[PDB]
Amino acid sequence: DISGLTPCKDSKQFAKREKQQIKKLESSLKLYAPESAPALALNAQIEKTKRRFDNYGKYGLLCGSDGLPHLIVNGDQRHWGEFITPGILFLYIAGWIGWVGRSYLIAISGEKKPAMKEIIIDVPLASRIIFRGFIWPVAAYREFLNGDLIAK
Amino acid sequence: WVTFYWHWKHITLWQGNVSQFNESSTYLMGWLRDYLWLNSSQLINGYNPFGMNSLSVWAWMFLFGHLVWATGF
Amino acid sequence: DPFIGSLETPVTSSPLIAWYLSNLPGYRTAVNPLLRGVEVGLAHGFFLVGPFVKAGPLRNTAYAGSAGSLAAAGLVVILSMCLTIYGISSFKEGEPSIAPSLTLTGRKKQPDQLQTADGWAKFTGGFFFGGISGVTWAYFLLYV
Amino acid sequence: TPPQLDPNTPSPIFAGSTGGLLRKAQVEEFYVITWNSPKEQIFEMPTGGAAIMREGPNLLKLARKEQCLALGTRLRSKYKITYQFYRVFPNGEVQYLHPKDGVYPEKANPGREGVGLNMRSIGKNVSPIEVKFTGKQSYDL
Amino acid sequence: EVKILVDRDPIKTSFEEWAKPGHFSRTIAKGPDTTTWIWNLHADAHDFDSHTSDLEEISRKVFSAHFGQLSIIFLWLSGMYFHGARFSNYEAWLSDPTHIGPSAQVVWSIVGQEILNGDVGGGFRGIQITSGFFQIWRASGITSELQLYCTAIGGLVFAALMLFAGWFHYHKAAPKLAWFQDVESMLNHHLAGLLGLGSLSWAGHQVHVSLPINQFLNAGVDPKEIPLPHEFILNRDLLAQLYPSFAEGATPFFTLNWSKYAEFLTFRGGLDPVTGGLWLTDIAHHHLAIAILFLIAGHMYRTNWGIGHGIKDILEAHKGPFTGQGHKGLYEILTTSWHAQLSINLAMLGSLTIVVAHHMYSMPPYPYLATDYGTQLSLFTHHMWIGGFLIVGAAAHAAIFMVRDYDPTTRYNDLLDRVLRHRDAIISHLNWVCIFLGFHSFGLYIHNDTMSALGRPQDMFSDTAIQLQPVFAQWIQNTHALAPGTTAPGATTSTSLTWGGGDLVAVGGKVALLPIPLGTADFLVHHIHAFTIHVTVLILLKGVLFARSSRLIPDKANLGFRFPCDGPGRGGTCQVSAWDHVFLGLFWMYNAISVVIFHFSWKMQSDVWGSISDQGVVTHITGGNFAQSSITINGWLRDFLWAQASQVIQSYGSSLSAYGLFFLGAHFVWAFSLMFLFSGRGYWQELIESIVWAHNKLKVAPATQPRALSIVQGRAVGVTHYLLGGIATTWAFFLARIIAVG
Amino acid sequence: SHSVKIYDTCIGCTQCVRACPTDVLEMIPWDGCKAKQIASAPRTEDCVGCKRCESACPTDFLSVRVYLWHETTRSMGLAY
Amino acid sequence: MRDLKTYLSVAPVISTLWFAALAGLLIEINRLFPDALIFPFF
Amino acid sequence: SGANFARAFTV
Ligand code: CLA
Ligand code: CLA
Ligand code: CLA
Ligand code: CLA
Ligand code: CLA
Ligand code: CLA
Ligand SMILES: CC1=C(/C=C/C(C)=C/C=C/C(C)=C/C=C/C=C(C)/C=C/C=C(C)/C=C/C2=C(C)CCCC2(C)C)C(C)(C)CCC1
Ligand SMILES: CC1=C(/C=C/C(C)=C/C=C/C(C)=C/C=C/C=C(C)/C=C/C=C(C)/C=C/C2=C(C)CCCC2(C)C)C(C)(C)CCC1
Ligand SMILES: CC1=C(C/C=C(\C)CCC[C@H](C)CCC[C@H](C)CCCC(C)C)C(=O)c2ccccc2C1=O
Repeated sequence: DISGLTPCKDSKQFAKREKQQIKKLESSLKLYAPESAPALALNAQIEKTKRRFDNYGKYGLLCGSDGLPHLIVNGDQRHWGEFITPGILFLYIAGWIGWVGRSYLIAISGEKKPAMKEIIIDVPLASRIIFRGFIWPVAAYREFLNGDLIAK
Repeated sequence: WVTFYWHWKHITLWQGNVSQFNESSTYLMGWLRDYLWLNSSQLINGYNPFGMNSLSVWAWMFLFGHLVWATGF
Repeated sequence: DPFIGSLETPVTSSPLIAWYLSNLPGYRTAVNPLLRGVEVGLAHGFFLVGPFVKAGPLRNTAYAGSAGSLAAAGLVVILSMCLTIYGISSFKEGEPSIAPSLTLTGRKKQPDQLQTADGWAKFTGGFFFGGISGVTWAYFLLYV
Repeated sequence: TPPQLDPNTPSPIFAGSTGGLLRKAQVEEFYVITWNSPKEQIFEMPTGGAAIMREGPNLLKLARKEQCLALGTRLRSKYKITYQFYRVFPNGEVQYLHPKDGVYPEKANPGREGVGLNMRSIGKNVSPIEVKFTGKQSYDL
Repeated sequence: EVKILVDRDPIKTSFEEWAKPGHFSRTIAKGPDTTTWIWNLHADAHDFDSHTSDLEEISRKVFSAHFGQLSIIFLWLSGMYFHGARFSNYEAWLSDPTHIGPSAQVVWSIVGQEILNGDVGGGFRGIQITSGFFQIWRASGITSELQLYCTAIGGLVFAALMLFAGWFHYHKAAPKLAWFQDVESMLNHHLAGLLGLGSLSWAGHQVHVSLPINQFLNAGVDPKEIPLPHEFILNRDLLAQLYPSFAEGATPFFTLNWSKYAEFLTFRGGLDPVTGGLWLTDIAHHHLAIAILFLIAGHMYRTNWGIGHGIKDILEAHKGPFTGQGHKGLYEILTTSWHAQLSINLAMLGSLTIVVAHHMYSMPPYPYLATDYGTQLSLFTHHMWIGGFLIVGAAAHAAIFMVRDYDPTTRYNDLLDRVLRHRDAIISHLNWVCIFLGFHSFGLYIHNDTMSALGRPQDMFSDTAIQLQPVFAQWIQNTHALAPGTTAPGATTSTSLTWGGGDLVAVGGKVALLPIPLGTADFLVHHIHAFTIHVTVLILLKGVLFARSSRLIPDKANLGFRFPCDGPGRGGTCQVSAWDHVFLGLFWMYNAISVVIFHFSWKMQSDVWGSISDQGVVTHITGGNFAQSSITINGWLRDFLWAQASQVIQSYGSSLSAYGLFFLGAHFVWAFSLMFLFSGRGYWQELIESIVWAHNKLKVAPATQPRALSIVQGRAVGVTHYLLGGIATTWAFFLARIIAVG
Repeated sequence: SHSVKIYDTCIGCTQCVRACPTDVLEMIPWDGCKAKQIASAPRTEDCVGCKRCESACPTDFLSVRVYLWHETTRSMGLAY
Repeated sequence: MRDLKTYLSVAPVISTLWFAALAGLLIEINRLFPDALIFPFF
Repeated sequence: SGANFARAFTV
């Protein structure tokens, strides 16, 4: 489809790899008794492998010539969830962390010896500050417009 | 790094099969096993207790470079 | 004198050891350097002949003795060249000798003439002659 | 102050060590330190080991100025003893080295000249391009 | 005289001190201004000698720390026993030990790591263990799991008791100084009590419990049918049937006709054919003899009574030809400073560990231990590494004592002064011998390589062209072979099979032991060992001797034990402290141990281990190529490093993948260490300056200003990472190879 | 011989004079500060370059500076 | 009790509790959702 | 030996 790739629900190397893995597991399964705990563990492993392959096929990925899925970070609308959808999420969480830390530092800048508050964290003020990062984009944008983000 | 990449890509192309690089270049054990270990077989056999061939000088210079590099420490 | 950077020990100062070391050709003072150089060269060449004729690349052939003797002669020549270079670079021509002028008793003695340009030149010439003679004598003795 | 002399002073009790004088002492120079001890007591030599200093005037020979100064400062700190050391050449010349004005340098005394004083901050020095192609240096000016 | 002296409640247990860190040192206690403070708080945590000056507090802190360490060790032992009891296949391994691999760790099934549960055997999946615990338990007589559970519970209880004892002795009743300095009573109790009674009790256990159960196990009985150990004690009939001598009871021992006990106290020696280990009767006899000897030797020093000997009297009264007055003030030195005792004990422990490793690989003391190659390799390598580390640490502590605990005024020693007064001759001769040994030993290999590359195989130092045979070792081997006939009438066979001559011993189709031949390669390798040992000794001895003062720096004692340098002057004076000498000697110790373990591994894989067939021929693992391929560096690189690394790198997708992952990780860490080892502080500080500007631009600068690591910290980090990477690489390689092929 | 220069930012705390291990520096009276004294370096030819004087100097930047220069037997610290 | 809380507020202890809780959350999420290479919710 | 292995996979 894109860059000479094959849809993952149509390629044959995917099925061949699945068969190889299943046979490799079943070779070890035969050794033990069918009712024994290792048999149950190996059956669970086989079920997990089958579910993973089915999910990968149903999710609309694209295997390559050799048989493995390929990620597309290009920006096509059919792969929103491949890179772009997770990435934004990360930024959100990441921003949270940063924002919170910055706030805490300012919250201890007033006192005469902030080093004691840096090496021994206090829990009440930190817990007050932690949940303010849930709306970090709005506060950050307002501070940028006001001009309090950058020192002078 | 650049020279390693060029040499491995071109040797896989020349040998006939380009699937080896395409399948073993995505993890570091592939580089360590399918590039250095695999290709050193003829180089380390320049001279042995059984005899020697025309690749002896290259093995000697291999060991010479190893010794100088270790002496730098 | 304790504060001098040396120690007095049984090996350093013993009657037998001092007597043996004071009789070696390199430690005589009143003797002109040429004879001492000749003796040193003879001893060194006769010693040196052996290992070359015994452990050389041609030790298993019929050319062992000649090759070893030639190698020993080459080593003697190189050593003579090194001695001449050192003598040229170290000692000056007209300056007096730099040897100590008093012994342990404190009695004054004539300085050694080896530590001078002419003395070192005589020593090197004697060493070269003695080394060549020792090498050829060892070759004659070994394979005749 | 007039520099003193060290004619015939005896020496501390020692057994000998391999950290003593070398060829440089016969060739270039050495140093001689003299002090006065009120009692016979054991001290530690800079070269290595322990020695015993006698009562009265004591004299010692060393190879470098640092050893003399280290021994002297140990004597001053621990035993409360004044000391003075000179430098001796192979020609027999003796040069008085420690306190030249009769007073230790840590205390100011009038009659001392100023040497190597720059009357500016360390950041007022000129750039190396200013002094290029001449023998002088920026900090020398 | 000798008495118990204690102080009541020297310190009060309170949480107030926990709140503020760095209470031991005032400069730490002031407060943090830069990040360096943090790095200091861990560097001086256990520097008890610098927190205060009184000996009493230091001794009490040392006692409490010892108690804590004992508690930690007991907890570790209890954990190992509980793992053996719960998640293990010990009962399966007991019946069929030759075809089942020990395993006592099971991995969860969280991510895809379930592939680490390899099939060791006996209807079990788990990580194979190489600690040799199963052989210990079998030799002890344990045949179930309830006993292991009870042992684990007892270990936990002992750990709790040790912790309580440590707290009680530091905070409630602290022994006084005169109690500690009573070394005569300490030595008497440590010799007669700890070492005599303990070995006598273990001999009692071996005679009463281990011997009959192991006899029943070797007879072929099923483990579930063997009578319980206490039934042997209660019933005299069973013991009488097993051993008729017990029918007479303790009567012979009191009658001095001990030959009646010859049934289970023998002197045969050698290896037991069934299990390839030492006879348990010989071990019990040896333990009984050791107990008697230690109980006799523990009553030498005078304590609180007329009889005995005085250590001070023995030291002072000893007059000899070479020493003279000599040992006079050594008693005060050794009873006043802890560092001298630490140094001597560390050196002794390291040497003992190395000797333990040698003797343990030479003669297997546990059943079914010789045929387990992975266990042997792991035990040897681990013990030798431990010994090397301890021997290295001894020199550092000796240097510490020489720097901070030596004064010639109050305590004067003649021998120490005589040694100090002529250090130059010692160092010069050591340097010459190191140069000569290294030159010859490595020049032989270089000459072999050069003659090989030029097509001149007849000019080598080999087994065919020019021979250098270790004649003395061969003579010793022949003498030991001939000893049992004439020199040892009591012993039926040789002490060990390693000596030349005798018969091959194999168990279950696998070779257990055979005579080890010696040739040119052994000669060269032993000389290399000597060279490396000499160089390490030179480094450490120079560091110790020149610690107080040197010709370059006449006042090195004032600067201290840990100072990076003195300045750019004098041409440069970097790394003059004794700490830097220890940091330099660590690398050479690592080199020597690596070479030795490589030699042992290749020799054992080539000329001892292997497989035996029904006909009688023996096929070794590597075909016996050590004798001809190990005389050149190319042979060591190609036939050993290149050939034996196939199993490590080709373990992906199998049950040994963790070994390959660690193989790569150790390489990464080793490459990482050079970053700290090669660079300097100023560049990093100047970079941190710009980073801090970028931070301050956004009002996120911390109050604790960042600072680059000090010079000594950088060197310590570098050496730590280097050693860790190298050791982990060797560990992964050895374990993977010997598990795969062994 | 190295070069040791004293600048006018000095406050006369006598630390550099005590720190020197070779007796290079000394102090002379002055009038540019409260302590009424300054440092000077007459015996420069004895300096070994150890830079101990620069380590003990309280100032925003050091008022005593050592610049390394041509080396010799005395400045190198050779005992033979 | 004040100093016990103060000690439990120190940096290493708070850090190890926080990291243990985060690791537990990640472990439980990975167990509930076995494996995933893309975001299929939207 | 099976029960010991199963103890890890109880959940
Ligand atoms: C480190 C030790 C070492 C040794 C022992 C040897 C030994 C040998 N080499 Mg090799 N070699 C080495 C390293 C070494 N090599 C290295 C590093 C290289 C570089 C790659 C080579 C490359 C090389 C080549 C290219 C060749 C050899 C060959 C040889 C032989 C020639 C020796 C010779 O003629 O001079 C011996 C000369 C002497 C003057 C001996 C001096 C030593 C005396 C005995 C000292 C004894 C001192 C005294 C007892 C002390 C106390 C005094 C008291 C009594 C007063 C010899 C068997 C040659 C050959 O093929 O041989 C088969 C050859 O062609 N070698
Ligand atoms: C507390 C929040 C915090 C914030 C907001 C920033 C902010 C920034 N960092 Mg800094 N940094 C921090 C902590 C922080 N840092 C810490 C702890 C370290 C030491 C590991 C560094 C070391 C550092 C370096 C080496 C560099 C930056 C750089 C940067 C800038 C680019 C972004 C980036 O590259 O991140 C880089 C982020 C990291 C390498 C790791 C940060 C993750 C930490 C652990 C999270 C903060 C957690 C903290 C403990 C929370 C406590 C609060 C709580 C008590 C309530 C940006 C201004 C870069 C630059 O200079 O850009 C101009 C850069 O070169 N930072
Ligand atoms: C015969 C009695 C006796 C015994 C058995 C020991 C044994 C031991 N001592 Mg010694 N000691 C004794 C007398 C004794 N001591 C005396 C009289 C003194 C004073 C001069 C000392 C001074 C001394 C010091 C200063 C130190 C030791 C230490 C040690 C321990 C070394 C660790 C070890 O090797 O693991 C062997 C492992 C085991 C045997 C542990 C099992 C637990 C044992 C059996 C407990 C019973 C021992 C105890 C002496 C009796 C209980 C007394 C109490 C109930 C009233 C070990 C417990 C070191 C130590 O580890 O610190 C705690 C230590 O630092 N000892
Ligand atoms: C037998 C036990 C023993 C004992 C009781 C001591 C006792 C002492 N040592 Mg000695 N030492 C020993 C053995 C011993 N040593 C050995 C074997 C060596 C050779 C390496 C040394 C070498 C040595 C040096 C070089 C120094 C000392 C010093 C000290 C003193 C300070 C301790 C310190 O502050 O550390 C507090 C604790 C730490 C800094 C821990 C550091 C972390 C280690 C190095 C990491 C190990 C990594 C780990 C195993 C890997 C896991 C990875 C995972 C965590 C990710 C202390 C009195 C110091 C001194 O100044 O004395 C006054 C010092 O400079 N020792
Ligand atoms: C990797 C190579 C390497 C090599 C070869 C050396 C070499 C040596 N080390 Mg160094 N060292 C190294 C790495 C290395 N080190 C590392 C990584 C560290 C950690 C920082 C150290 C730290 C260190 C310390 C702390 C010490 C040494 C010392 C020694 C010397 C021991 C005496 C001796 O054996 O020399 C003899 C020579 C050799 C074995 C090298 C090979 C020479 C062969 C025979 C070839 C000769 C060829 C021929 C002559 C060429 C002539 C031809 C030409 C004219 C064209 C020697 C110079 C010790 C020392 O100096 O005491 C004596 C010591 O104190 N080293
Ligand atoms: C292969 C080993 C190695 C590695 C990995 C590095 C790494 C790095 N170099 Mg160094 N360096 C090395 C060798 C190495 N160097 C050598 C031999 C030299 C010659 C002296 C230098 C000289 C040098 C200079 C001159 C400079 C660097 C700088 C850098 C950084 C570049 C930026 C970047 O790559 O970040 C990528 C970051 C990483 C790969 C670091 C590893 C991340 C770890 C694994 C994450 C922690 C995870 C895990 C939980 C760990 C827990 C630990 C455990 C105890 C719990 C980076 C830290 C440059 C710099 O500082 O830029 C800012 C720079 O100025 N290096
Ligand atoms: C394993 C283990 C354990 C256990 C242990 C045990 C169980 C022990 C035991 C022990 C014991 C159980 C011991 C015993 C001992 C004994 C003894 C030591 C005895 C002695 C005796 C004697 C000395 C005698 C004498 C005599 C004589 C000879 C004559 C007459 C008189 C009399 C009788 C006196 C625990 C858990 C803890 C921990 C972990 C490990
Ligand atoms: C090396 C090592 C190890 C090991 C160790 C061991 C193994 C030990 C053991 C030990 C022991 C094994 C000990 C023992 C002890 C004992 C004792 C201490 C005893 C006592 C006794 C008593 C006290 C008795 C008493 C009595 C009685 C009761 C009766 C009769 C009378 C009388 C009085 C005698 C380990 C691995 C950990 C690691 C680290 C190192
Ligand atoms: C890399 C390097 C540095 C810089 C190294 C530094 C600054 C160490 C940094 C350690 C960590 C990564 C810093 C952050 C540690 C905090 C505890 C992080 C807290 C927040 C969470 C991550 C827990 C030197 O200072 C140095 C000095 C002398 C010789 C060589 C070197 C050298 O090689």
